[PDB]
Amino acid sequence: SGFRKMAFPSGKVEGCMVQVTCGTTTLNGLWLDDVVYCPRAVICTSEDMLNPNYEDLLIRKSNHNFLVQAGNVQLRVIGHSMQNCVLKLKVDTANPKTPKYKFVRIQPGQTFSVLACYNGSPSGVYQCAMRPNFTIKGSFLNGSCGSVGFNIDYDCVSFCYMHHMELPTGVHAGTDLEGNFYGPFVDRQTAQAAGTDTTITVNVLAWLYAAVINGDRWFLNRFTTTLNDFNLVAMKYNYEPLTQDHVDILGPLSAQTGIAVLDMCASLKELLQNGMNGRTILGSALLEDEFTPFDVVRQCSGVTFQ
Amino acid sequence: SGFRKMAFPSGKVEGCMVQVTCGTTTLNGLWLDDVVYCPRAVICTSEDMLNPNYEDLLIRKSNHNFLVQAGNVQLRVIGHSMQNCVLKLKVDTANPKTPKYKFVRIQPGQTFSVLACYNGSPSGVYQCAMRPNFTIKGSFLNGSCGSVGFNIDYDCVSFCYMHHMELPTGVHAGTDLEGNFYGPFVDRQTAQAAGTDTTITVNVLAWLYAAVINGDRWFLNRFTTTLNDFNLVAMKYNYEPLTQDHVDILGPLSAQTGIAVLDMCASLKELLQNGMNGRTILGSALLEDEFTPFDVVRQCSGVTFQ
Amino acid sequence: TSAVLQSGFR
Amino acid sequence: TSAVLQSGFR
Repeated sequence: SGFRKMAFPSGKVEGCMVQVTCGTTTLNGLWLDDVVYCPRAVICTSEDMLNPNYEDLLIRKSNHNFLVQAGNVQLRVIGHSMQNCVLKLKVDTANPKTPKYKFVRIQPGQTFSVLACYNGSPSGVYQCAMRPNFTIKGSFLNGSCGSVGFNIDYDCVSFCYMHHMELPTGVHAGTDLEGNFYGPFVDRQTAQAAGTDTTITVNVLAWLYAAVINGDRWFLNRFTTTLNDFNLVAMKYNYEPLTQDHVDILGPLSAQTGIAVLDMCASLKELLQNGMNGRTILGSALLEDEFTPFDVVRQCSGVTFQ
Repeated sequence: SGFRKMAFPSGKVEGCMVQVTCGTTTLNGLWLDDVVYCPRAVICTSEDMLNPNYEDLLIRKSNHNFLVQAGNVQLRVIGHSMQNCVLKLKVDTANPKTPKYKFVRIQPGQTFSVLACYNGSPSGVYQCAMRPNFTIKGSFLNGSCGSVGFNIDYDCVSFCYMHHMELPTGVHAGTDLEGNFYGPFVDRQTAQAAGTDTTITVNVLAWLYAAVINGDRWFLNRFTTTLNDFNLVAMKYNYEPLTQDHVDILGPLSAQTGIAVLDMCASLKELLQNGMNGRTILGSALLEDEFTPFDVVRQCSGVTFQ
Repeated sequence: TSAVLQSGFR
Repeated sequence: TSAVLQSGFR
């Protein structure tokens, strides 16, 4: 029993974190095989950051202008190239701790674990979701740039996020591991703002199913709803439209609990209209939307507390 | 910016997790140097669990009655002994991944990271607090017994919790790494219940300071309070009494924000009396009490967003 | 109900 | 305000 914001064990990623320094600018890199991946922002100084031309800044660099440190060992850079907003630094040593890995670009509403890192040293791990507006509500300070987000499946680390910047609202923006930003953001210190965000409806429903699995049914009701009638209510509360694909993805959780997906939607509609009445669900007074249906199946018992 | 339930990087602990099997009963062990630590509940079968005599059950066992597996390598047990409610299994191989470590018995209200494990395989990491009633609100299924809780400081892992059981309220009970339970619980499947719990006041105050550090002041007021006048309000809301030691521990956070400790108590008193008025603090609609003052300093900027 | 020792089966 | 590239100083 119980239900926590649960991150993946971070050890396979900790073994890949290095420090990349160009001049006085330092950040984190990801050392996989003989390549170190880091944000291209490492080649800027404070006077370059409002509108850097990275192609022009990079051609002025040599391999020996990049200092890469893994713990206390220094890694020699023998080649470099820019791909989108990441640098790929070829080093003379393959990382012996390289896990089985993939690079994945996730959809909004998906979750991942973040290994917050400073000066190449992991400091903490927490769970995040990619918001519908393609920001994440992380916890990052200066020096965190290059920290990575990931999921793990059968000892394969799927890297999906590399951290770059903080927006004026205190939320965070970054790239996939090929250097493509999530959302419309660019890696320069300009007026940028996260677009209006919405609540991840399919995740809220998955979390309601988790509450039922763990033994709580107070929020259910005897009603049902059509998918269209639900979305007209969801839209007025700034919830994402629920699609038939979302309904199918909630299939396994609906089967385990005996609660039809559209019946849980009727429960959610009532929670949105009535509030919680000073009650909690899985220890939260708000509707939680950063657990995917996969996250619930991974953590919850396969046996419902009936 | 941002503020998350942040666990310690788990890699140093992942390298220590093994599987311990006695007959048909299996659970997790902690492999440090040439010793494997696990709950003594591993030597019981379903017919023994209501009132086992562990001393009588253990003398009927030989070293070869214990099967220890680290990944796929089998470790040979060359000695065994019981200490309180843990078994110490001497194995023929010292763990080459043994981190620098300590065993610590924590006070209630302290936090730690939990590496949830099944069949010796880490499955997830999350942050917990030791409740004032000496339970933890973990997330554990059958097979999790032997999972450990820990803190890390300068590459030293301080193990403070080994998981044993789930109480009828769905909260969890376990031991320090010497096998002494936290709270009045015993490792047998009997009528046991967590005592009445309270809210960790010093942690709520630390979290209010974190909210100020990150730029939010809406909940402050112009009042102050005496320590005694605060506790008379705190007691009626089931909050722990705040002591002068707690006031001193909040010293650094009070200095960084310029908010006297007793002034934040007056803010908390008003929040308890008035509620939140449909507002949130650091993304929560409830007062959060599972961040220590140390947790806040470790995660937050040293520079207040003024 | 009773406390549950959360050992596994094998 | 402006976005902030959260690199470190050394």
